[PDB]
Amino acid sequence: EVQLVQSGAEVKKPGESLKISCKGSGYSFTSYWIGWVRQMPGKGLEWMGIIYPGDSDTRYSPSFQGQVTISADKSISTAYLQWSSLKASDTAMYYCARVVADREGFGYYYGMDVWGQGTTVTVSSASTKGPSVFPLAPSTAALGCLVKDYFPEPVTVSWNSGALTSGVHTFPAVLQSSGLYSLSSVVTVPSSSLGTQTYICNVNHKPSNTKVDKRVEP
Amino acid sequence: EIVLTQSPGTLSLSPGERATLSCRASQSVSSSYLAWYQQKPGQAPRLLIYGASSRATGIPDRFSGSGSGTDFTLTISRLEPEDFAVYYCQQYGSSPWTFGQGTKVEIKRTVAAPSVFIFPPSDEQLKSGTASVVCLLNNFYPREAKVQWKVDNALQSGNSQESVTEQDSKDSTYSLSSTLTLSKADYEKHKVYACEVTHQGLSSPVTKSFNRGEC
Repeated sequence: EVQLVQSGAEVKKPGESLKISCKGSGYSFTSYWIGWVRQMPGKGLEWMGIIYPGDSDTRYSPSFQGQVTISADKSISTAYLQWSSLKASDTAMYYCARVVADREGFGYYYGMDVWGQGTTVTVSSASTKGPSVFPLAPSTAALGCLVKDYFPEPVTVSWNSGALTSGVHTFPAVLQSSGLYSLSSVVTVPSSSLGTQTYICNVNHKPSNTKVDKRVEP
Repeated sequence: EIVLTQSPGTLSLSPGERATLSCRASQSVSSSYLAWYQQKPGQAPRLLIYGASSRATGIPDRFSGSGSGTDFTLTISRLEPEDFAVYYCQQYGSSPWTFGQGTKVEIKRTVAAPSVFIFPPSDEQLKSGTASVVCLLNNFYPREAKVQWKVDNALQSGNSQESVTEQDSKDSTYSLSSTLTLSKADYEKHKVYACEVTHQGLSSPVTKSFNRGEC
């Protein structure tokens, strides 16, 4: 299979250096150009530049020139993106993609057909912190959990150890001014089932090895 | 550089209907080198059309592309449930290679008003020094909804954050969560906590309030 496989999520503080990777499998990696695309949280796609790994011929966007370094280790079918000093604005999803071109050196191009799964880069002054889980007590009836002040993303939120799926709404997190994240997991249930059914939110935050099973009663 | 403008920003259509997405370049795209990509939330982009008119390997027949030099169109003759996503156009005939800003193709349904619920800060939170008041707008269409917070009938600003779910697989509605954060001191300084919701489905703005301490 023709694949592009990127490195795992990165959480860094401003000023720190970072080298994210992208490995090609199932095709001659030194016969294609590979492109780097940035996608900022909630935004569109931005072309950063291309590397031809066969000779490390690089081409940047004027917006990324002098901001990042694109490189390749052709021996291991791998391309890299490197920052000598990360900024908070570097927080985003980063994709690598294969540029289809002719193998004859005729200068024919056919878009980016094979993309990596992406690597999430988070740059913040904040250190790892577990969520503080609070109940959104019911008053049909709605109830939930406020998963407050955690870093970094993500938290996972289930209900009744996975039993309660119907009408369960887990909202995207919001970055507070404090630099710590907050989200809500809500569940609309019928007002009659309140007194007899147990409502527990299962919050997990792998980064701080925080596990919370909070009960939501009226 | 070649700027690409996609129109509309949001295209609201029904499954089975035809989608027609515009991409216009600020100058002629060299060798008609325009690609179209689909991006679904969470996923990585997927190449649909290359060279303005050529359908990518593995792409279904319903996806076609047209366009001369400055104007380019992506057509989806019949929308399938999986066809509802964001669509980016890209030029690669002149450096720098650029992208358009995306067109969200979402499912059009009839207008549905939100069911609004207000959650006071929990006792356990109040102990920490901060109070969070949560207003939830449930199962509404369209995505457009304005949530104002009023603390002792005073119109709040800069102390709330908003969050929206992705269109529901079943009823094609949206849900929204709004959090008004305040210090433990300012929470105990007021009585009325009201979240005012404005939507097309609502004939008049709905207000869900409570009195601090009072059940």
